[PDB]
Amino acid sequence: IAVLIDELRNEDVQLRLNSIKKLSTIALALGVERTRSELLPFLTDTIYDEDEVLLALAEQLGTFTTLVGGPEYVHCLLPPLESLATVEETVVRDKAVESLRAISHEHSPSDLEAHFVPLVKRLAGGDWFTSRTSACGLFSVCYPRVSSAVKAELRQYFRNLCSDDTPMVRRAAASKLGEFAKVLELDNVKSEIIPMFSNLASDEQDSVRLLAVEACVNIAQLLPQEDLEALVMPTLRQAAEDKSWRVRYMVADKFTELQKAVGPEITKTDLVPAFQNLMKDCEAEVRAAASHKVKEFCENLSADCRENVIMTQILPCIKELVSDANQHVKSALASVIMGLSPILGKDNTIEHLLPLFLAQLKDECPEVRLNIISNLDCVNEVIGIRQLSQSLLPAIVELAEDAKWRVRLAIIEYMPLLAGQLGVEFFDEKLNSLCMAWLVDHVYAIREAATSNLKKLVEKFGKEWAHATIIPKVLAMSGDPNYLHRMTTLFCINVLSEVCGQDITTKHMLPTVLRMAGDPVANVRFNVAKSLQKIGPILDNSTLQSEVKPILEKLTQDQDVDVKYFAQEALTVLS
Amino acid sequence: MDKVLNREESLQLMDLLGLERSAWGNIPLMRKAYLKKCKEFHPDDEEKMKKMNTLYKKMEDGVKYAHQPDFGGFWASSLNPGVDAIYCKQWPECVKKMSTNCICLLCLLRMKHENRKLYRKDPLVWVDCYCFDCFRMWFGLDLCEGTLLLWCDIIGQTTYRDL
Ligand SMILES: [Zn+2]
Ligand SMILES: [Zn+2]
Repeated sequence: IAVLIDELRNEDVQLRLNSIKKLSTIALALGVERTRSELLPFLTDTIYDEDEVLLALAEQLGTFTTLVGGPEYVHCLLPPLESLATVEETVVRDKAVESLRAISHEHSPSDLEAHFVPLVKRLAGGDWFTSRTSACGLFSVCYPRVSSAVKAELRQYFRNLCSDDTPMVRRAAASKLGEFAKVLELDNVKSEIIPMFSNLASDEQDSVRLLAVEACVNIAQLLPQEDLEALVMPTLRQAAEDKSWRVRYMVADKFTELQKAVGPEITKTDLVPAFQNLMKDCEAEVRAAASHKVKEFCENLSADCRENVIMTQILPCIKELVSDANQHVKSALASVIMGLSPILGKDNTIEHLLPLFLAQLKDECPEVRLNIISNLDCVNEVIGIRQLSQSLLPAIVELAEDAKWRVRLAIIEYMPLLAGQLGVEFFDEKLNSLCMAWLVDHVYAIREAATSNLKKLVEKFGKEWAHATIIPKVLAMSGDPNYLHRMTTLFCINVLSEVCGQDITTKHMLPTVLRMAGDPVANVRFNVAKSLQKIGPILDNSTLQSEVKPILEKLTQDQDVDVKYFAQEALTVLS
Repeated sequence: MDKVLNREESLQLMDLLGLERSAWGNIPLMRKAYLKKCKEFHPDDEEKMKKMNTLYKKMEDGVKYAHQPDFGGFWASSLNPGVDAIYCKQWPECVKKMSTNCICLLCLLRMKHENRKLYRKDPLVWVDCYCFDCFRMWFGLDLCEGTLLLWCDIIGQTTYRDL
């Protein structure tokens, strides 16, 4: 009610949207009678403003059927939509188109013939390529239910769009072909779609050609497994070795979608060789695109000649994409290669796959190893344990020393997950100096997470090991001539005492803390006081009275206020 | 440009120039590829020699309409940019979600477009407009530092049109 018809003319400000496109409430109060012969006409030729108002309007009108009267008057909605379906702005048209399809199911079959179809034809025939690219998306939805003769006319108007003066509309049409062929009858896919397909399949512009591939997937699935060779296959086979990488990039990328869509056997004959070439493409981002689909491509090879083709055909190629000159190609493989284990068995994974699995692991490229470290999912269950250690030493050592702070973060971050899969045995001498050269790390969040490392390792390794290996070296920091490192000793203690029991905190840890309370640098000293308070609730009734209390007391008499304060409060937090 | 010839002609004229069929819309290529076929005529098979003509003359005029300004000029202009003309002025910026306190041909033409599209209910296309967006639209081209070089290789050869 209130603010309404007056608010629809403002100054085209996004303050007049909050309530404008709330038209679901306006037309509910305007009544069905008025809404139709008043609101709709208004909304047809009064407002055409910004790409944000119109895009809200296009959306709205696709929800106006039960509000303009019902399915009987849906046709009244067409004009304000057929209008919007013409705005230069792509995102408005697409919504108009999206909303025209929704309401096109609300028409009776008769109303489609009377109204919808004429609309389509005025768009399709228009001078504005904008009008025309909107038409392409509307054939599929009014086709199945219109008359036998109307269908016939609709295929012309499409055929026409397929051969447009403007590349924008051929692209449009290409991209809508597979959708449209799906509601056609076979008689016409074979006769009328295929030629149209054939002609975008091979087109000056590769922007058009590039889009033939997904129609190729779409048309294949329609055609019986015995026509593909005559109709789909020469195009597909040509698209694969196409002049332009943009096109070949498509086939590689939609390859596994192309394999099932084409059938078990045709895969064996045409696809497997055509897939070897993509893996050997001169353009790199094609080789990668095919590397990403290698592992799927093998899981869908018929359940018998798997062992065969994977061994005889795929594997030789894989052996090269490992030795590839490009980081994106290798890193693609490193993140799939080892899913070949379930299908090759166990004898062959040791025979051929491990030479491969351990080649990537020797790679100097950081991103490569990470992925190979990250995938111990289906290779953890099949292959050995001590095997990994051969090149997992340099692997885990170089990664932790990578010039990129945020790679180092990763293995640090990984370390707690490498306990439930490598245990007390693997973690040894030449690896803990690693887990602690991180505490002296210049970057900050690495020191943060490398301390988080010891608390996560403790919570996974009881309180036994700590006293033996770690703590001896954590305290071997309280001696560093650089005060920032002495400090690390305390922060490093402050988190272990959490999960260490009363024992080890009082015995090997405490005598160190008190001993640092004499640091010539003030910063350390107040961190002593702060550190005693985190380790408060853990100690004994008489340990706190004997050795902890008499230290804070001498700390209070400090020529550096900071020390007395954090130490004043320590005394108050623990009596 | 879509309005210059139709598909049937479009391809024919491109064949009679021995020009990669993909290059319709590139006026300066087409021009010079025709000034190169004419060097193979006179006392020079010959039925093509006057066909390339009939086609090419029809396109020269269609293109002359494409270059007519809106409203007949009622309601920076010499010849070919040349010298140190400034086609872009920062790579991503002038092109992407622009930062616009400049007048580089890219930013000028872009202003020209969003100024004309105010009174044109019509959608604009290549050789009506000449802005990057219209170009990148016509050929099938991806927003990249290659595509800019291609565009401003045709602009460097077009005579100050729409300024
Ligand atoms: Zn600029
Ligand atoms: Zn433009």
